[PDB]
Amino acid sequence: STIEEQAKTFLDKFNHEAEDLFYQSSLASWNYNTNITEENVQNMNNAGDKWSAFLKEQSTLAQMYPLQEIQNLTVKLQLQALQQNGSSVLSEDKSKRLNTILNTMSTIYSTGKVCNPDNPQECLLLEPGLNEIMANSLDYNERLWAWESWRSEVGKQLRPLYEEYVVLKNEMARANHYEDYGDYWRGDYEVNGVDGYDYSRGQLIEDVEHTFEEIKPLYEHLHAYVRAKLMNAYPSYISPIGCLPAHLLGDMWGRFWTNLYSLTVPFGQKPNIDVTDAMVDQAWDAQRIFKEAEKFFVSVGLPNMTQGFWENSMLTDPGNVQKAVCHPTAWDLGKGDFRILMCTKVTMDDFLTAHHEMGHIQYDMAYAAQPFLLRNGANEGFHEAVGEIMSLSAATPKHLKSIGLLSPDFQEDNETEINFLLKQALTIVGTLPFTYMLEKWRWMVFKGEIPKDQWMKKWWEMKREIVGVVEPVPHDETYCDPASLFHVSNDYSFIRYYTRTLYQFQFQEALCQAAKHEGPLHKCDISNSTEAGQKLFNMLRLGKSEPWTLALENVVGAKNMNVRPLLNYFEPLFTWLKDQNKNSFVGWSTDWSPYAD
Amino acid sequence: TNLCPFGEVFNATRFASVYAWNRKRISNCVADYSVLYNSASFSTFKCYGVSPTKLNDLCFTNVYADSFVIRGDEVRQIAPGQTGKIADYNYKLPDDFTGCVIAWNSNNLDSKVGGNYNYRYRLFRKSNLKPFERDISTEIYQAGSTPCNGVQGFNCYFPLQSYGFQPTNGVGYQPYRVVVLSFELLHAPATVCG
Ligand SMILES: *[C@@H]1O[C@H](CO)[C@@H](O)[C@H](O)[C@H]1NC(C)=O
Ligand SMILES: *[C@@H]1O[C@H](CO)[C@@H](O)[C@H](O)[C@H]1NC(C)=O
Ligand SMILES: *[C@@H]1O[C@H](CO)[C@@H](O)[C@H](O)[C@H]1NC(C)=O
Ligand SMILES: *[C@@H]1O[C@H](CO)[C@@H](O)[C@H](O)[C@H]1NC(C)=O
Ligand SMILES: *[C@@H]1O[C@H](CO)[C@@H](O)[C@H](O)[C@H]1NC(C)=O
Ligand SMILES: [Zn+2]
Repeated sequence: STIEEQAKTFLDKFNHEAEDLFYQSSLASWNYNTNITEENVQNMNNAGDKWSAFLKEQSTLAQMYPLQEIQNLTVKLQLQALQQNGSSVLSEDKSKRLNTILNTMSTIYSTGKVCNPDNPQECLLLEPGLNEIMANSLDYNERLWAWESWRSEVGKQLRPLYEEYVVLKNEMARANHYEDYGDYWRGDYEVNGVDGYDYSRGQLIEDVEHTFEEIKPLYEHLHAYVRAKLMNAYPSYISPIGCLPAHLLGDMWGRFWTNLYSLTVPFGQKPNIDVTDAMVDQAWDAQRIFKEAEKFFVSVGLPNMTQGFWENSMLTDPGNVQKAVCHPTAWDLGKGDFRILMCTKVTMDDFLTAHHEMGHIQYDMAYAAQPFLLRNGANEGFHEAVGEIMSLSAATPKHLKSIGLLSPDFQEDNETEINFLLKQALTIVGTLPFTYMLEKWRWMVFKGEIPKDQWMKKWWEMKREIVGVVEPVPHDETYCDPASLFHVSNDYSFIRYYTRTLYQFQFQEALCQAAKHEGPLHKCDISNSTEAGQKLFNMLRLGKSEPWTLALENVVGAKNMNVRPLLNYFEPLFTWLKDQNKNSFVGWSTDWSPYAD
Repeated sequence: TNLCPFGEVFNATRFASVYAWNRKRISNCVADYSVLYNSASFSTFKCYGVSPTKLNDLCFTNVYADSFVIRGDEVRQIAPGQTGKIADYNYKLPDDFTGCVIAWNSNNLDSKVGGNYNYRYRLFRKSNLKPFERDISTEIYQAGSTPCNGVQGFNCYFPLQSYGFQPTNGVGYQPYRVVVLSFELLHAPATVCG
């Protein structure tokens, strides 16, 4: 009778047609990943275009139904993500120019190699080659050699491609009625239609800039300690009052500082917690690993693995018969099919990663009852964050003594907690200023606040001021440094990694308080507590069917994203660093550079 | 001196799609319901209005065997007083229904690699089905006031939709062959007993 009845009829027709094609497209990528052959490429290409042409065909019909006359919110949200036409709005000529530039940068990133002038016949790629040199080498020049050469060759190739990439993505968003293309990425956090929960696309920038102001007290002392320890290993090449060199940060881009934990460890004579030597003597295999992981989610009340899971999933590298990518990915193929692809080795890290990839599966099985278009994370940052809180539960000394890995007589004290937090402080806190820096840079480029010639000039002004990192060698406008990074040239919005941090500690303080924990938060374990699982499962099943501001209020009891749990989690570390930093200079100036003497 | 032929009803290789659901009249024989219950090869076996131990010795003049194939999570939609797509638009049991419900896992047979599309179900119909009504009409569904004229298009949909079954699907998805038995007493004498 009305447009409402027609819409509910269309969206019902769309759901049962989508499961069949979307399952085909994901299963084809599965058969591509586990078994890599030319025959599997066409199977992924055909099934990938059939799904690409399906959403392209449905979007034409979906725009017929106006969103104005539909009062039902759950129906209104389904058409919202469906009626956005994406790249199809551009002309057919620029349509191929966009995918060409995207496919060109993807090959340059993967096939980009560095070649030493000494023996031009031998060259090295980034992975594994350059990633191993940056991490394990203590030499100044060797670390600088991989830092300059990677951005020298790759930077010259991607820059003329990237300048055209900015113009193309703008004309796409301008026809979508967005102020710029940066607003299109921020459109995931957009909330409208509910009184008091409305969260504007532009409120994100004002909120992130506010939340990052309170992390600086934690990060500046985290920087002053790392600069103090590495100063002994590099007396001439690191200034005490200046910013850290870029290539000394432990890897290529300085994203994760975990590699510095070896030199920056607070206490060397205290034993580090590792379950590796305990697992080898117990001779566990891939089967028993996830059974301990499946046993975890049963203790909180979440449902366990399906019987078809263990049969259809490939949990190990199937020998030399077929080649496969070992990058861990949690696959949701729909139709109640869930698979985890991992190359299993015996380590403490894989066991901690084991809960992560299984954490996503616990999240996907929860909203599986939701309709198709509503199957996703509530925002783009929850889906990754739910897997992170599970890894924090398995890294506590309480849980490792529960399943029998670590000896019961292991003696905890003040020196053990500080050693554990600093590892988590390098990974979790160390990546926040870099992420906020990268996003704030993109957002000013797409908006137009930065002219094309000031890109590299404004970049290293953000490097020095925000993150306190100075370039070891100056770069002119010919190089583009950020383009060489994975997420920059692959067209993936990188703000996900900042929000998952602020969300994981809110869940951590909310779920542990539901478990009635006593004492500091980093010693918390959600095992055996059924209250925590029920409070978490309330959000897990909702998916994106409800606004993320509403679903967040259930779990953490707050409508806004706040950093207060973060400083509460590292509160033991922050109190210890202030005493160690009283003899060290806190802060950095942007005027110093290694190449100016 | 004959056993009711449930052998061909349950062990048949091919059943009907839920809209095609096949009715088979059973009369003038003696049925053993204990071999059904005591087999323990059935996933879900429930009776309504009569106990399985009571129907073992008892006499009903008419026994209808309604067999079809539906999805796992949709089996709970077969019962008196239920809603959903299968209940309203496909196969509808009355509230007074006196019969039993039988379901077992067909995944080893019906589902095949790459999916089996021959199993179909009616996703849209203008109204709800009255108890025990088979409507096989393929006529185009009309969502709005726009004339369909038997061609698909905008606000006109083809009501029959197929279930993809692939052996790798999740268990709830995986096909179950459901056989609904009905029992009544009418003016005719009862030739069927224990
Ligand atoms: C992988 O694919 C190749 C060719 O596509 C095939 O010969 C081989 O048997 C496959 N491996 C497995 C384990 O199925
Ligand atoms: C929207 O429609 C769905 C399905 O028809 C229904 O479950 C939901 O309650 C409706 N929402 C409102 C606010 O009426
Ligand atoms: C998963 O849980 C169900 C019920 O909680 C149980 O029947 C099943 O055996 C469990 N899975 C395994 C592999 O034991
Ligand atoms: C959870 O309970 C089981 C059974 O009581 C016990 O074996 C295990 O150690 C407990 N784990 C924790 C972390 O308390
Ligand atoms: C179907 O065949 C099996 C195999 O012998 C048998 O046990 C079963 O009784 C048969 N079905 C019926 C309804 O008799
Ligand atoms: Zn993940």
